[PDB]
Amino acid sequence: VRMNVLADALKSINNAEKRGKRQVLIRPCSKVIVRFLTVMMKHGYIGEFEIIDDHRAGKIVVNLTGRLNKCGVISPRFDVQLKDLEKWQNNLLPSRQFGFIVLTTSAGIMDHEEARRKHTGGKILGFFF
Amino acid sequence: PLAKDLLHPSPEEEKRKHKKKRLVQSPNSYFMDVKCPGCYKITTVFSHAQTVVLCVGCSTVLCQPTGGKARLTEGCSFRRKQH
Amino acid sequence: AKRTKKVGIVGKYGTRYGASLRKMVKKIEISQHAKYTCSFCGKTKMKRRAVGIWHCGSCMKTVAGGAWTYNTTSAVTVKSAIRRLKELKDQ
Amino acid sequence: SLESINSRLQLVMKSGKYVLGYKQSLKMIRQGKAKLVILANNCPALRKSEIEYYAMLAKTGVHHYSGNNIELGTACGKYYRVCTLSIIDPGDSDIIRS
Amino acid sequence: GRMHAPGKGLSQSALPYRRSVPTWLKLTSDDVKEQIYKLAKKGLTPSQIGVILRDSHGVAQVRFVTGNKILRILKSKGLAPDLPEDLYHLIKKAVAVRKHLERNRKDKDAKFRLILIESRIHRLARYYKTKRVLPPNWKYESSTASALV
RNA sequence: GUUUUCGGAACUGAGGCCAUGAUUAAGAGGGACGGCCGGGGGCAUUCGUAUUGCGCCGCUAGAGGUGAAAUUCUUGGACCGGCGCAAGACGGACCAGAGCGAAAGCAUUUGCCAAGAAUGUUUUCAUUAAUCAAGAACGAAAGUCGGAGGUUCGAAGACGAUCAGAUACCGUCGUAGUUCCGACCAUAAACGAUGCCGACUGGCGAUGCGGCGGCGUUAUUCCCAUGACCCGCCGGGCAGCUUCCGGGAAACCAAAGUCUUUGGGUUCCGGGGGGAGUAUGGUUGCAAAGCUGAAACUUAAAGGAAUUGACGGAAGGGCACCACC
RNA sequence: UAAAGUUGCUGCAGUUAAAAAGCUCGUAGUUGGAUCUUGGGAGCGGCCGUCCCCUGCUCGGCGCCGGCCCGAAGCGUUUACUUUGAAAAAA
Repeated sequence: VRMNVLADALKSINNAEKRGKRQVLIRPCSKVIVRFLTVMMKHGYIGEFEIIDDHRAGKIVVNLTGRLNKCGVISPRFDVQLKDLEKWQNNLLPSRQFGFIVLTTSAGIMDHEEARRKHTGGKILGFFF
Repeated sequence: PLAKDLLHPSPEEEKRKHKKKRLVQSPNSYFMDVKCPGCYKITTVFSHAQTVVLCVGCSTVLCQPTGGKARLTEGCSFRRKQH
Repeated sequence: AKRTKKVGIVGKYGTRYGASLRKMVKKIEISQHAKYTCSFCGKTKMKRRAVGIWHCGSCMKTVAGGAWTYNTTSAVTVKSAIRRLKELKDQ
Repeated sequence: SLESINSRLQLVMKSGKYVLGYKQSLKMIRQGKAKLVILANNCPALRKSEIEYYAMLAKTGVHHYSGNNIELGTACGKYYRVCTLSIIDPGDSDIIRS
Repeated sequence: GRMHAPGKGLSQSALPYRRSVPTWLKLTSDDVKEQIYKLAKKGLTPSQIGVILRDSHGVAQVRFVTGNKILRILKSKGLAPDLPEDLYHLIKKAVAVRKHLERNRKDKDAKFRLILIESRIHRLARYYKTKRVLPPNWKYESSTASALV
């Protein structure tokens, strides 16, 4: 069944972006999903998103723009040090200018460049550009 | 059609979407305040009762189960209410 | 322990009489020696006395059954056939 | 119509007061304590007619059972076969209301 | 997506949003709890209790009139059945098949249906074992099961 | 000597107190219940012509079968017409790009037995799940073992033709078999040549079951309510159409898409062509055979899709006395 | 060894080119829904950035009039993960 809940969320908002919809619906809403979309919120990759808290696992209606190229997800959550993060963005991002690898660390959920300030590392969720 | 207002759907079609496929999953069943002419008291029965209920004092059957909505016995008076 | 592999009750014939004959008596040797549930008392005490008769050592009620089995298959279709003709001969 | 009886006997077993066995139940008829008698179909014919005579004088109902005495033990939830049965107190089972 | 069928159906209840008591329900917590007791002493599974309660007395959810659900009310007093009702009705179905399988031993489909029951019985056994509502020495056996209705 | 004030340790008794202790009920699952639905399954039972045989009756010399004939039947009366009886198969037409079932597969009526999807649900349990080495159930036809039965058909074989030859196609007979019961066997182009679970991504008209709503029409009859139609909607079910979604070597594909912008979960499995699913060893089997399964050697291709030609004892048009009539 | 994305973890293919077990059940294995702490404040620059905090319970000195501050020791679900440190033979 639905093993990875973030994965079926990211590919859902990726298909609607390729087709070109204005706002897509995601069936589950976890803590990891909101901490993912808000990473794309700050970089200006999706429009203003809002969730609906029902008395079950929530749903989300994100707002889309024409900016996102792809928001794929890495599976499973691999261990990522700091001596190999540049060995991950070497083969997972288009170029050194744009594109991000969101990764979870003990500080929280943030992109790969934010972790260079805090010098910390952790598991990897996905990536968008 | 790309732009749809998924936030605030229109209630003429919201009643069309499935009970689990609504934006907030809500049932399509209800209750009502029934009374048979074979009595005068007021009871409350489901709309999909799936079991037979008689009145007090063995007066007259109140509903009959079906595959969907419970068939309200004819001649009876009822008033659909909610919470 | 499981003493023999496939030759069951008919391991008493050792190596004699050939595989096939030993095999097709095994389905009969087993059945004729088995104790059945006496349908009159419920106890599993129906034991073949001689060829044809079956004695229940709970009621001492003898039954003229089959030769190796308690009920031959060709007898139970007849009893069901009789039970159907009887009820139609007179309604 | 049998599974109602099978559900009823089960409810008598956990709640009601029942008495298993021919000799024990014949002691219950003769005191006027028993309220229903159950007899398997493979009961001995003299006993079957003896119980029905006794209960006829004690004015006790006899529900002649369908299956045999082996499965009546499994009906009563026991691993020994039973040939007669008497329900002294129905407990909260509506087995005699039918 | 059923687990012993190729059907991928979708048909079940959808509880309403509001988790409060119905505004027309003039029954109290104790009165509901003693209503469950009346069904409990006369014999009725936790599922069927919630049925007849939402048809005659008209409770939305006993979880919303009382702070508990049906089985937790019966286990609190001692009216709860020993082995669970889903395991009960699977056993009640497995012994019904084998009895039919006793006279129809050419019915190869009923043999295939019985293994699907046995697969679902031996799955619910090792689940309830981990939840300790069944003792770890409890093991399902086909011949002896006919007693446990 | 002695108990305690004393620190420490253990145990029993009364309590006071906690905001006194249980997240939600998955467009995850099991289970209950409701009215259904269905060539799903088993047991029994019933019916229908037909076929073949037999009997009687009628009238008669041919009948069969073939491209053409013959083998074969026939005045001992064949074939054909009538009336019956008997036997074993079979379940036409209705019958569908309809349903059901895990797949193989499943169609006279009726009864029984147990099972099931889907829908409906403000019922219950509360993560019980998904995929699965090993292992287990079922598995067409053929083949095998016992019985029972053996109409039609028909491997083998026998003949009659055809033919240069035909131990082949055609024809006449015809054994095992085809049928049932009980045991084996476990393979099929068992094909949708397409693992299962999950999500997402165009519409369109139909269809099948269930549910909801709606003018009217038509049955009950005496209305409501249930049927039959009609108009929509929802669930999932077999499918089709449609297109620059997208992909693909292409044929084609709403999945074979969401694939260098490569990662949802998970089994099985392929590595140029032969040698070869062979040898061998193990192992299952009554056997036939199945499962597991090499190498030596040899070879530069084998293959997939598509295009143009030529070709066809392929089709449809047309034409020529170096073609025919 | 690279070429070899022709051993494919990164990164192969399995409708027809080699190729999904006939089908289902199933144990190890593998993988598993959501759900339990955020925000407010003080410091400064041109609404934001950064520091800081929501730790508890014996022994000695900036001292003060039992009580306050401060330095020092220990305890306060555990692993995975991550960063820091140590420890790490040369060649």
